[PDB]
This record gives sequence, structure tokens and C-alpha cells, in this order.
Amino acid sequence: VHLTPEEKSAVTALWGKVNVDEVGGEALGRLLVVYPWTQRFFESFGDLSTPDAVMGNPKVKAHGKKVLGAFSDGLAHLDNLKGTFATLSELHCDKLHVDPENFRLLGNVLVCVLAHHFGKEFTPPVQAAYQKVVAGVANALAHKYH
Amino acid sequence: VHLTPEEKSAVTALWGKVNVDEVGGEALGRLLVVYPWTQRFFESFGDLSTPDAVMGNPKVKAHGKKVLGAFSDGLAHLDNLKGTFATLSELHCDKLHVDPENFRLLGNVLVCVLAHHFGKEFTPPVQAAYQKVVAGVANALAHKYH
Amino acid sequence: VLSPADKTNVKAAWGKVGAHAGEYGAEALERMFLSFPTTKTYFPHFDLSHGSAQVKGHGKKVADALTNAVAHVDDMPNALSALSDLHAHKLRVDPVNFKLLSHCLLVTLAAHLPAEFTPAVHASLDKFLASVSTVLTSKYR
Amino acid sequence: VLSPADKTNVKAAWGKVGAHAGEYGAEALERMFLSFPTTKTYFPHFDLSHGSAQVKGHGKKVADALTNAVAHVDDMPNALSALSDLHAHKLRVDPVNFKLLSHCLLVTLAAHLPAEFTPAVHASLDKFLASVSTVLTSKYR
Ligand code: HEM
Ligand code: HEM
Ligand code: HEM
Ligand code: HEM
Repeated sequence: VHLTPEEKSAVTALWGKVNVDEVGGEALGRLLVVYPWTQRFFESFGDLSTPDAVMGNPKVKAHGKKVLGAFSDGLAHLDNLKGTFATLSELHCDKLHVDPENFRLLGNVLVCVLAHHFGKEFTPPVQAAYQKVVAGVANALAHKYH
Repeated sequence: VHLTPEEKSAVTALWGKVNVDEVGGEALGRLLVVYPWTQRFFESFGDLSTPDAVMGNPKVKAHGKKVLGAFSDGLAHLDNLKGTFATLSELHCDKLHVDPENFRLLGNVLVCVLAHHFGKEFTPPVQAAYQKVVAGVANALAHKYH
Repeated sequence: VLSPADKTNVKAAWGKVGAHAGEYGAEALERMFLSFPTTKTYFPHFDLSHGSAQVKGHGKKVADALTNAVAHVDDMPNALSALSDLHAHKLRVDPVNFKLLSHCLLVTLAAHLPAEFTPAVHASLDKFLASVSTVLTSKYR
Repeated sequence: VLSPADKTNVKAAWGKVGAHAGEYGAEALERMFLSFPTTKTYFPHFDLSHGSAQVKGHGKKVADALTNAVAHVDDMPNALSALSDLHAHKLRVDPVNFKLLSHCLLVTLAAHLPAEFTPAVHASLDKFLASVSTVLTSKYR
């Protein structure tokens, strides 16, 4: 994905300020409340009935931490995304059967969580940068389908 | 795209019976009636206001003939689809700005036109084959975006 | 949403289907399972072979629920309220799979009512099925 | 469709936006043009630089049309009938581009009303915008 040095500076700067414990927990928490059918995948995480149960679940926050870890890995190697997310594209496709529209949903919920945390620091130029990242990551994590 | 010799026999047999004048004209005609926003791309083809005007337009039928030609070309070389639809992916992306959800719409309208013509000859096994073709062709004609 | 011309077309064209609704419903499900085999996972306990009585029975039900919907095409969220409760709360079908069963119904009609399948009917029947899909994939009441 | 709990949430949360509707509408359009630049092509004659009076004016209008929609959240297709006639018949905006302006409004609210943006509000405001998008991309009356 083609980023200029100003965009890549913005991405890395505001990524450096992220609290990498809570963000993944929030992002994945919001996903399960806003796009309910996604719950069907995590029915092994116990109670997910009321927004407060989803945000209060320890496994959700736990699993969230891994997801944001995987975004961080993929933000390191922007040059080679298909090589990075190889086993995951296999994982999410051949076993779980998560259809690829759901990836670009998770990406957009992420960007809403970041603007929530960084308030006015999340400017349009920064947003435009991160939109290109989470496109790549989604578009690359589902190429085993096609 | 992975086709078995039975599927490829079915594809080529029922493709052999297609009247390659009218089908493209019908398919593209239906597209403009069922997904109206698509008209914005062909506003240079004059009157498109009433279903009868769209089906009665000569340029629509004319342009349709080329589209089905391009499907025929891509059905020849199933092994190498990305090499085939190289200039078109550039054409439809970099100049016209047709977004890639519209490709999988055209593909599905095509399959409805074929079942309309071949009636009961269009069986589930045949359908399953053609669905894999028009997926490939759509998924390959829009890789210049990602 | 749905024009008054489209409401007529749906009533008329679904009238011509009439009493083969069971059979068309079955054939639709059958095309869908073959074409998009990841859709099977919602039916783990069915016997999804060729010509099973389970599938043929299920298709009857679907086809009848759609007949009911066409009867009340004006106040649809009340009519389809038990189905929404099933497909949306309990089963959690995601709305992509509605787009494939709606596609496989239109292929089936076009392969059996060739005369009644003019563009204007295609255009209306597509909107109708799309409305229905939206009621069943949401949590209201 | 829209639960009675979601209708409340939309009214309450859009109430808290209140009188900065002009500014939020503008910032939404501005993020959208930067993020997804193929959306510009619908506005060929505007001056889409930073801080243009044209864009700031347009955003006022959008934001007001949405305020009107929230007033009549129960009978929405009548209220939004002139807009549908514009975005659907004349302009022929395709419905993908609604999903980007709806996204860029939520980012904008979350960056300005952090306290009011709980999951339940996020969930409702998403459905609301989605309904509105569907009325404006269809030909009825
Ligand atoms: C878009 C970026 C995404 C990334 C980077 C990502 C990353 C990951 C990673 C690293 C794992 C491995 C954790 C494990 O060992 O279980 C995983 C598992 C999983 N992901 Fe994702 N994922 C993404 C999107 C999605 C979406 C959209 C869904 C569902 C709608 C989903 C559902 C799951 C599930 C169900 C598992 C396995 C859960 C388990 O075994 O406990 N993922 N994901
Ligand atoms: C999915 C398979 C598709 C194939 C195989 C296909 C094929 C072609 C080909 C071969 C041309 C070149 C004709 C020329 O020189 O103008 C072309 C042009 C064009 N296509 Fe497509 N196309 C597809 C989908 C679409 C879709 C979905 C749209 C719009 C929604 C579209 C809109 C156009 C337009 C506007 C032109 C140029 C029209 C003109 O210059 O007169 N195409 N297409
Ligand atoms: C498009 C219109 C659809 C209609 C009108 C419809 C209608 C129905 C009806 C009336 C039932 C109740 C039958 C019963 O009580 O067993 C039912 C059950 C069911 N439907 Fe649907 N359905 C539709 C789409 C879908 C789709 C797309 C899926 C999955 C891909 C699905 C999966 C199911 C399942 C799993 C059941 C329960 C079957 C069981 O109890 O074993 N439906 N449907
Ligand atoms: C999501 C909710 C939307 C609302 C509530 C909305 C509302 C409005 C309103 C009230 C007007 C009338 C202003 C006037 O008369 O000039 C308008 C005009 C317009 N809207 Fe929208 N709109 C929305 C989405 C979109 C989108 C997604 C696009 C394109 C990507 C778009 C493109 C336009 C254009 C081109 C005009 C005409 C501007 C002109 O006359 O130069 N709108 N919109």
C-alpha cells in the first residue's frame, strides 16, 4: 500500500500513543454490539446478551488483545502484507468460514474507536492514512477466497 | 478457477448453444433496469427512461455484444484470468471509476438471463459451474483496485 | 422503498407462481446449497443429499412465509415478526446469506415462468425480496 | 427495522449534537472527500479545497435534512420524498457512497461527543443512518 513519508509519520506517531491493552478489547466489543450476527462466531465466549455483558467479558478483551497485535504486525510490514497474513487468511477462510465483508467492518469499527480516544488529534489527514492501512489489511487477509 | 472435466464440459456445451447476439443485449439491458444507478455510466447512450427504451436502444444491444465477447474470451483461458483482463481492470478502474460491487451484480444478471433462455436445461450442477466462472471473471476484473 | 407499481407487479407475478410454491421453494434451496456450499453450516442436522424429504418440506415452509408476506406487503414488519425473532435473535444468520437465497429464487422463477419474467417484474421482485431480507435480519420488538 | 429503544437513543443523542450541526456536517463531508476521493466526481463544479464556503454551506443543508429525518423517525419516506427524488432519479448516486458518508459522520461524532458515544448509541445511530440511506436511493412516488 502506497504511503508517503508524511502519512507514515502520522500513522506511527498516533499508533505509538495507543494503549495496546484496551483498544482491541473495545474494538472487538463494539463489533459484537453493532453487527450482532458476528456473535455467532464467538458463542464459545459465554454471555454476550447485553452491551454491558459484551464489554464486561474477560475473553473478549483477551481475544481483542491478539487482534490488535496482528494489526501492529501488519503495520510494520506494509510492503509485504500478503506474506504476513498467510496463515490467518487460511485460518479465517478454511476453518471458521468468516466471509470477507466482515473484515472491512472490523476495520471501520477500529477507526471509530481511535477517533473516540484521540478526539481532535485524529484529523482528516491522519484518518485518510489509517483508512488505507485497514483497507490493505482487510483486502490482504482475505485473498485465500479469491 | 478449479473446474472438473464434467463442469467444464457442461459450461462449454451450454455456452455453445448461446445466441451471442441477443444475450449480451438482454443482460446489459436488465442491468440498467434492475440497478438504476448503473445508468449514470451510460448516459451517453441517449434515452434510458422506460424499460422499453432501454431494451429498444441500439447502442445498448451493440455494447452488450462486446461484453459477452469478453466473457467468452475469459471462459477460454480459465487458467490465466488476471493476464486476460489486464487492460480492462485498468479501463474500468482508472478512468470510468466503476466500483467493484457492480461487477458481481452484472455476473448475477447474466446467470438469470441464461436460465431464462435455457429453461429446464439450466440444472443446478450447470448453475454451480457458471457461478464459479462469473465469480472468477468479476474477482479478476477488479484486482487493479487492490 | 416500494412503488405502488412494484406492489402490483409482485402480487400479479407471485399469483402466477400460485400452487407450485412448494416445489419452487425446494429447488431454490437446492441450487443455493450446491452453488454456495458454506451456506450449509446453518443446517447442521439436515440430510442435504439429492431429493431429501427434509429439504422438500422446508422449502414448502419458506415458500408459504413468502406468500404471507405478499398478502401484507404494506405492513410487513408485523406479519414477519416471528421469523425475525428466529432468523435474527436465535440463529443469527448474517445478511449476506439472504442475498444468495434471493438470487437463487429468481433463477428458479426465470427457469419456470419465462413469460411472466419481464424486466419490470425482475426489477420489482428484486426489491420485494430485499425488503423481506431486511426485516428478518434485525432486532425489533 | 428500528426498535423503540433505538428511536429514543437517536433522538437523545442527536439532541446533544444540537446547534453544531452545521460544523459537524461540514467536517463529515471533508473527511469523506479526503478518505475516498472517487466520491468527488458527484461534485464536479464545487471548489473542494480546504475551508471552502461552498462545502461549509452544503454541510449545513445535509445536517439539517438529517435533523428533519429524526423529527419524523416513524414516517420517514414521506418526509424525505424530495431528497429521494434528487439523489435517486436525477443524480443517480449509487448506494455504496452512502455507506462512506455514514461512516464519516460517525467518526466525526465520536471525535466530538465522546461521552454520548456509548455502544448502544453507536448501534442505534448506525441503523438510523442506514434507513435514511435506503429511502434516498430508491424510486417511489
Ligand atoms: C480484520 C482483521 C482481523 C484480524 C487482524 C484478525 C486476527 C485474528 C487472529 C490473529 C486470530 C488468532 C487468535 C486465535 O488463535 O484464536 C484470530 C482468530 C479469530 N478471528 Fe480474527 N481477525 C480479524 C477479523 C475477524 C473477523 C471480522 C471475525 C468475525 C466476524 C473474526 C473472528 C475470529 C475468530 C472466531 C477467531 C477464532 C476465535 C477462537 O478460536 O477463540 N476475525 N483473528
Ligand atoms: C463483469 C464483467 C464486465 C465485462 C467483462 C466488461 C467488459 C467491457 C469491455 C470489453 C469494455 C470495452 C468496450 C469499449 O471499448 O467501450 C467495457 C467498457 C465499459 N464497461 Fe464494462 N464490463 C464489465 C462490467 C461493467 C460494469 C458492471 C459496468 C457498469 C456498472 C461497466 C461499464 C462499462 C462502461 C461504461 C464502459 C465504457 C462505455 C463506452 O465507452 O461506451 N462494465 N466493458
Ligand atoms: C429469504 C427468505 C427466508 C424466508 C422467508 C425464510 C423462512 C423460514 C421459515 C418460515 C422458517 C420456519 C420453519 C421452521 O419453523 O422450521 C425458517 C427456518 C429456518 N431458516 Fe429460513 N427463511 C429465509 C432465509 C433463510 C436463510 C438465508 C437461511 C440461512 C442461510 C435460513 C435458515 C433457516 C434455518 C436454519 C431455519 C431453521 C430450520 C430448523 O429448525 O432446522 N433461512 N425459515
Ligand atoms: C447520507 C445522507 C445524505 C443527506 C441527508 C443528503 C442531503 C442532501 C440535501 C438535503 C441536498 C439538497 C441541497 C441542495 O439542494 O443543494 C443534497 C444535495 C446533494 N447531495 Fe446529498 N445527502 C446525503 C448523501 C449524499 C451522498 C452520499 C452524495 C454523493 C456521494 C450526495 C450528493 C449530493 C449532491 C451532488 C447534491 C447536489 C449538490 C448540488 O446541487 O450541487 N449526497 N444532499
